Amino acid sequence: TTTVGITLKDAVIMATERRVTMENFIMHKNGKKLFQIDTYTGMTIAGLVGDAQVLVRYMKAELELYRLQRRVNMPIEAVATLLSNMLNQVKYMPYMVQLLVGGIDTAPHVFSIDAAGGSVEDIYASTGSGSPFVYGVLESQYSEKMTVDEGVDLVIRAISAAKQRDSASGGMIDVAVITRKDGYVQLPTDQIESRIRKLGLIL
Amino acid sequence: TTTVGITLKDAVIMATERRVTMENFIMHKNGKKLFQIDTYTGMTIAGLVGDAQVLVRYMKAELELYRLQRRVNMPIEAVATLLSNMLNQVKYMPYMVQLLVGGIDTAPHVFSIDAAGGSVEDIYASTGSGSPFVYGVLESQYSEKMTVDEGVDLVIRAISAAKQRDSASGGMIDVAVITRKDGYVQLPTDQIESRIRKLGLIL
Amino acid sequence: TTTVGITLKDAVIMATERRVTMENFIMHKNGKKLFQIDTYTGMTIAGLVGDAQVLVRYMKAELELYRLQRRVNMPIEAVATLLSNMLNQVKYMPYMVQLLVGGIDTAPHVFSIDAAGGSVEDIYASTGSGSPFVYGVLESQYSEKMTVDEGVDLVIRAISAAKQRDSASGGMIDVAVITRKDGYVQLPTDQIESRIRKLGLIL
Amino acid sequence: TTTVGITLKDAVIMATERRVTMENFIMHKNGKKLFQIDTYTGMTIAGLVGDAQVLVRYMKAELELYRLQRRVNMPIEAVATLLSNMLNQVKYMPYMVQLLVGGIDTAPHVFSIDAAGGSVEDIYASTGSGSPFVYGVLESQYSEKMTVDEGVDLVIRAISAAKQRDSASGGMIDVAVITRKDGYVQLPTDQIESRIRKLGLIL
Amino acid sequence: RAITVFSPDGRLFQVEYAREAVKKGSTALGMKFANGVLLISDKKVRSRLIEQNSIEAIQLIDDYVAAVTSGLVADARVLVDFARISAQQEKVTYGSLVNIENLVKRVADQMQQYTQYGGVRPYGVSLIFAGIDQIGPRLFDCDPAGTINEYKATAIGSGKDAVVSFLEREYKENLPEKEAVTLGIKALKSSLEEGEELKAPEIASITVGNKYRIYDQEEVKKFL
Amino acid sequence: RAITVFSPDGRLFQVEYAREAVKKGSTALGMKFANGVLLISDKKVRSRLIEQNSIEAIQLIDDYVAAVTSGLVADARVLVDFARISAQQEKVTYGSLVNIENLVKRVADQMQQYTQYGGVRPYGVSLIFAGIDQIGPRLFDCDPAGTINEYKATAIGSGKDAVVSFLEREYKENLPEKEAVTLGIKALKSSLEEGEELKAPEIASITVGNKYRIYDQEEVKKFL
Amino acid sequence: RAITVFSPDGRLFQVEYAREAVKKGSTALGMKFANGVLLISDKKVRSRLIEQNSIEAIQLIDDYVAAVTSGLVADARVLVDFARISAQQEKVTYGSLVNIENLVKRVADQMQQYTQYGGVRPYGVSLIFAGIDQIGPRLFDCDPAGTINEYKATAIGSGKDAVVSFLEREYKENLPEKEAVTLGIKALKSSLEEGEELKAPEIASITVGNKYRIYDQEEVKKFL
Amino acid sequence: RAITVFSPDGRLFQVEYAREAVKKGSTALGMKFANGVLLISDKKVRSRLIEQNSIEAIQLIDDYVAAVTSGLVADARVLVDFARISAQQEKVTYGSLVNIENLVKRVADQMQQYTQYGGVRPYGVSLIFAGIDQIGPRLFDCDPAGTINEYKATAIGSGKDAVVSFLEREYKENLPEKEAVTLGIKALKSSLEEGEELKAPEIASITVGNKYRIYDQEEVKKFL
Amino acid sequence: RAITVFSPDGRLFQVEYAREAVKKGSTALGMKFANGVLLISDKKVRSRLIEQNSIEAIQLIDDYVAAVTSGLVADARVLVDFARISAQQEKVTYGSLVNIENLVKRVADQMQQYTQYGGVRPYGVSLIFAGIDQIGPRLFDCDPAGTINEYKATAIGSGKDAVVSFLEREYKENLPEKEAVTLGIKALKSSLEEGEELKAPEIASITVGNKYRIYDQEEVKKFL
Repeated sequence: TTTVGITLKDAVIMATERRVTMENFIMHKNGKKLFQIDTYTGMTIAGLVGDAQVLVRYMKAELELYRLQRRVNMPIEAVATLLSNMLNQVKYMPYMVQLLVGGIDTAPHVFSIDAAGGSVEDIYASTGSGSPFVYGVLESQYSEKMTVDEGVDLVIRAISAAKQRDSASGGMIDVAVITRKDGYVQLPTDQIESRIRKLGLIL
Repeated sequence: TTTVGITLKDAVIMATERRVTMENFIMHKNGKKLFQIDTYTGMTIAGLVGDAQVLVRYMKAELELYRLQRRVNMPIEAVATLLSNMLNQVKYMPYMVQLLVGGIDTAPHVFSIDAAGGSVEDIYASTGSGSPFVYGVLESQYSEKMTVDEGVDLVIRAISAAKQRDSASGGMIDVAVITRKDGYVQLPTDQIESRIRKLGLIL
Repeated sequence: TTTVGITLKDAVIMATERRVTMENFIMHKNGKKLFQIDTYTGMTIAGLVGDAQVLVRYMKAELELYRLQRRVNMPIEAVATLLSNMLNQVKYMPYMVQLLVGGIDTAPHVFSIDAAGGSVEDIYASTGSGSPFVYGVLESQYSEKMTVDEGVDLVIRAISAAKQRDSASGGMIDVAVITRKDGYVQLPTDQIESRIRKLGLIL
Repeated sequence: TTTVGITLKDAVIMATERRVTMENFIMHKNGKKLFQIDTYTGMTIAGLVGDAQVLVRYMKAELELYRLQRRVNMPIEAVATLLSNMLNQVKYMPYMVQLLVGGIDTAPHVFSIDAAGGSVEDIYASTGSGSPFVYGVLESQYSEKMTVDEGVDLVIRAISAAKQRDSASGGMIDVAVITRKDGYVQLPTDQIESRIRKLGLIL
Repeated sequence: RAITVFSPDGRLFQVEYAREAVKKGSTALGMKFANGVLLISDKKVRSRLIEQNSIEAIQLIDDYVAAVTSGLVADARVLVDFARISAQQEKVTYGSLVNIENLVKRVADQMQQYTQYGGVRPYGVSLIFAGIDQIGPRLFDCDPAGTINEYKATAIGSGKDAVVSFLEREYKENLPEKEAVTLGIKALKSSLEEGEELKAPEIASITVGNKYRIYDQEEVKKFL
Repeated sequence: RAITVFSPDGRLFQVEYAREAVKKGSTALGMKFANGVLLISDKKVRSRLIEQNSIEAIQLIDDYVAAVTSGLVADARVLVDFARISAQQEKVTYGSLVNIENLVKRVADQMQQYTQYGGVRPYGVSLIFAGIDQIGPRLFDCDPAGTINEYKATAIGSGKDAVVSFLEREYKENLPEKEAVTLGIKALKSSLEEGEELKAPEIASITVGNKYRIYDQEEVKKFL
Repeated sequence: RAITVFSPDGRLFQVEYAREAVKKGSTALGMKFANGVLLISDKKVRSRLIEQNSIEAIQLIDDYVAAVTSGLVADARVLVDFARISAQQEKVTYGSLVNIENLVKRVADQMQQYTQYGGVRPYGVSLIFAGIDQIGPRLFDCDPAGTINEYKATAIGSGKDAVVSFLEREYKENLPEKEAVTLGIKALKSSLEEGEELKAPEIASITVGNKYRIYDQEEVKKFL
Repeated sequence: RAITVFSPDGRLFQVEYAREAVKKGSTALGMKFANGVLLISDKKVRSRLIEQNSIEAIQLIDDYVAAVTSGLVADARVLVDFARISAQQEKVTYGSLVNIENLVKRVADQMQQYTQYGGVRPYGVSLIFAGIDQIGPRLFDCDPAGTINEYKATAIGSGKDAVVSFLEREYKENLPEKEAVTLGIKALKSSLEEGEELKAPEIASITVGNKYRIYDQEEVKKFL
Repeated sequence: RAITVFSPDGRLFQVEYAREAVKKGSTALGMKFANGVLLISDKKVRSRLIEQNSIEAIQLIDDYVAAVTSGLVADARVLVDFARISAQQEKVTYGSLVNIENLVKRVADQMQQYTQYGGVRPYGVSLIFAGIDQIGPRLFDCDPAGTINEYKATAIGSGKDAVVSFLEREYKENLPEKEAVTLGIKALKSSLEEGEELKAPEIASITVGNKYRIYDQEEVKKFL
């Protein structure tokens, strides 16, 4: 699997592949690894499937209860701290997962959490099997002076490189841009195919 | 063992073989791996026999209690989420099983659940020992523009390929089509033998 | 060890050998592996001796309490479901046993239960060390159009083949026929020796 | 990773690198390993990331509750004793971490705590992967007659030697000087780059 | 005198006081017919703001056991939910609901417990259970002490005694379903026609072999 | 005075009040004969709506111990189920029900506990147990305090004293089964023929060696 | 008489005394309209020092269930938080809040418990729940005993009876949202205009499909 | 009448009796100003042997929440320590104290519990909490039942009503800190100048962004 | 009125009754001097058979905290042992006894608990704690409710009020140790010289920096 999250000027772009295996034997050509966790923040999944879906259900529940009790959204540092305490309260019956939670509160953030619950900020991050490839291309091409369109083009080029050079990733890429103005908006597959055919990555 | 579940236009077809072993030593030439779990949804079994029959008893009980308390059937996403939470509350004394639950509520669904409780949707799925063969033929012949008759013919051709090319599967195939109009109807063995003799798979 | 259970027209015949070892070293030339579990159903034993005798005591107790509380006998599906739930509530301090419970309620049944609690019906079944031999002869000679006498002759021929071709089995065969009319009747050893001397299996 | 803590005349200087890996695969070029734990004392981290961040959260909480209940800061011997009892109450589900807590109460201190909770004082200490290098240069150049500027120059020369000769360390060095007069002050990155360019360590 | 302890002569005053609490409830009744059993609750929808059909006093315990209750409605709902999960326990354990008498006995043991112990009041609720099992059609009553009795026809509620008098006179054992629900409605009428109105009641039936069928609003008015 | 604590002179008032609660029940009795023992409960089927034969007050504890009860019927059913599972415990542990006296003693200890502690009332129920063991035919009584006594013939219920007077006069120790059930019915008659009716009673017997036999409706009317 | 035990005739005195405690509260009401449901609490901001808008009596349980309460405000806040975490439990377990009736039933079971046991007083609070589920718009009431009833329109508080009389006369079932909140305000007026003032009330609505919308201060004065 | 159970009409007598216990305490008050909030406790140092400044009734819960209490001083200290460790729990779990309303709500739930259960008296203590969070300046009250209300300015203690009358007349919402503490002292004066003395009071303030500042002895006498 | 529940007006009657129990005890007092603090208990050795010096009412809690008690002597010994093991807990956890105020607060929380709950009477004992910490010399009082107050000089016992009046008049803050113990003995005299005898009292002191010193029999008679 592969995930990618990019913080740029006033936005954060998170995208995944959709191919779930669950065996060697790729089994599901259209999974779901990009989850909206709250009205201004999302979460991506790069580990064991069942444990991570339990994590997504729990975090949706806790952040919705939070927004209800306090009439305001949770900050990104708070949700990563919560997620880290959850993963680190049990590490000897552990969750084998690599979580990546991004979102915007007053400034965009994308935080990475390992299986031991080490929350750490970075301006771009990636997790999964085909992760060093997208770290390579994001080390070579990413600039923090990008727009949203250049950012999502960079993200699609990244996940296309990971799909070309890795067995575990693959399938149709899905991308969601979360910004403060329009909120959390997941791009439809027509615009994603449009950017794939425009950037010369289709085969 | 082998299972198969296909979602098509307004129906879902699930079929299994019937041969249970329980040893190397095939022991029961007529088992039962296709279970009706509720009046519009069914469940198929591809793991350790005892654990899976306990799972079928529990899910029959919980969905019947649900339909009684709420006067409506359970959705398919809810039953897969319930089944995933059940399998993932205990994974260090784990259930070694691969469940596949299909059914129709307002749109047909067939969901796959591994031993760790990773629920994931797909338009056709299969589990068991002789599963890659039916994934091969369903990759080559399946179209979503089929009727019910072309669908059940595809399913019988699939399980016939798996019976021909695998030791663990075998025995008389049993098929059940669940649709919204006529509900859950399991085909009698006479029609199954009729389709076997018609499609040129009998030997 | 070896057990055998046959469902025929309106009866079920269950027979065992009687040789218990408990070591390599055959130690008891006359054990007891065929137990009447209720006034119309019986149970046979093919595993570790102590655990299985505890199982027989518990099932005698539970079915007698059942018949007392409800003034009717328990069905065979219910006793196999009960026995499966008992063996599967504890499988990590497990019972190493292969149970086979037969009986008649409104139709004859003989159900097989493995060590993991996978209850499954079959029209004839066998468990134990010398079990594939009696599966061979019951695959070659059994017809469902038999009487009771042809059935018990088939059973004695089966267990005689298993005694001839296996070390763990042996000793004097004991047989019990359970039918709805005369109930559960265990044949005396004189009739068993008579059938052995008649069928030409004595040596 | 590498940490360094130096006690000199009336001050204590603690500095770390900022590179977190979390894999082999250096992943975060700007982490955070130097934490202010109270208004006159700080803590440095050289172990597993998640466990150590949990430790930092707990010690911030306990020392803030302490300062609130007693209207005075905690001594350094007390915070190391507390931290040692915390790490040694659980050592068979242990924390794999090497903590180093420095600070000033009436005299400067820097205490080292291993994973088993052995608190021990020293006038300079270091933990982490690239720790023997900074012990080498602090054995060769450190004198207790230094000022604050000579001390922070020594610290930057140390961590520069560790960044040059070790894979696990690296990234931008961050330094904090804690003294009784001005309290806990972390140097801005401009002064750190100024000292790097002045001492002839930039490349 | 003020908790479940015995009387100066052999009475449990709280369990009595619970029986007069279930005398203050809404009437309901049930009866066996030739091959099944019916339950008719009076439903007296008082205001027009009540969502008439969505309040249900005939509640299902399983697809093959139903129950109608009378008394304190909160204790009713809690006890009916206990009966539901107990039926589910027997489905998990034995594979099927072989005896409906076991199901009424476990619920009645639950009521006997709070009849027995201090620090808790008795369940002020009475129920009747109906359905077929392997034995056949059964109709049970349940009492604030946990007393069960098996009937061919019984009542509960404010019109306990008047309905039971009519049933005591005019009940015929083997009866087709149509004439059965007619006799039941005449019973419910004679008692409840003291407010000079009945209403449309609610009524469910089973014939042995089939599942459950609760009538709709239109069908009951034909027999009304 | 109002919970199980002692009197001004040596009385447990609640356990008394339970004994007058079991005096308010239905009468039943039992007696040994030459090679077994019988239990006859009066069954006074009051209404015609009660499912006459399906209500049973002679209930089986094991295929070789039976019990008939009197008093509060809910406490009766709970205690009889405790006796059933205790007999099953002894079957699991020792292999057979060697002594029926052990079975009455464990049940009586269960009754002594709620005689002993506060926060619970005593069991307001009395029972008699009957059956053969390795020792032979035994007939026991059980009292709201947990007192047990062994009889050749005993009674319980509303007709305690009248029946015990007739048994005190007219009992013969070794007696064939037919004349035994005749003597028992004459006992039940003389007491219960104050409402100038008896009815068909219910009656079970064992002869040592055989299992249990409860009569049917037709056989008891021959001795009636 | 002084804890939840039964009356000399069939009454739970403490649960009554809780109902008169919720009669002493602030009035609130709710009603279904054509495709949703509204809740209007009177908010009578007494002093000028109270932070008018930040005190909220219409509180959200989920993005698809809201609640307005009346009675003891502390028991109100605790029970509403229990409802919140129970809705979250159903989101974790089943994936969605399929029935709002299950949500009111679990809360009402929680209230029945402290109606049932000794050593605890009943919850002296009454609530109404509103929202859409898969079934559609639902509006529930909740009573100190744990009694639930489903309405098309209901009230709670000091103006229980006056508001319910106006609703009993003037309610129309299918109604556009604007005329619905107008009818609700007229209801709240007729009762609460005995202190010859109403104020700006607080009011929330849902139409099926959308999430929750609580009005602001300016919008409610247009309908006032 | 003598434990937390309900009244003949809707009153919790013990929670009342706790409110008159907190009426017998020392007065204190608090108010928001333009960009922060202040708390002034009267401190009436009675004897000269009391270590004047070391007794503190304005106590810190966190560097961004403070509290001043009134009533039974022992229950005060225990409850304030509970608030301290609860704030620390939220710092451990979420990383920061995002809402001070959550902090007052957990403490008030703790007070509601001993309002709810038997075998424990209510907390006879009242508190006001003050501080800034992400939302801004907040000032809360807390009541022996667990009732919370949010104010711009409030009081507590023996001079509850007199101070609240002065605040009700003379409070201005947006106010510089100097004139704010002057208005607060005039409030504390008008009430407590019935013993014809005030003393130096104790007073703390926050402006949003900064940490906590408790005055010293010299600074408060300038505003006195 | 007879357990820790509230009064008709704001009083805890049992905690009062405990305060009059500690008024019935033996008097003791303590005071700070220039660089330490002293505790003087009256010891009135009544009979000649009491082992005069071995009975000690000034007991050590740590080498840097001492305590003298008054009231019920059994509750005194149990509470003083709790204070000892709590000081030892803080030595194990933090390495040193940094605050003596924390030590009096934990003991006072222990007393507040049995002030708070039912099923236990309050601790009928009062104590004063003395010693130096990092902050300096501290002298605390402890009250049957768990109330603590910090003094420069305080008393406890039968001569509470008379001694506190003398201290209220004649205490000087900074005082050498000799004149301090002289002033303390004059205080103890003026009160206890109503039986026209004092005796040799027992008295301990600390100056900041040193450990504990309890006088011997000979030294106290020089100041007597």
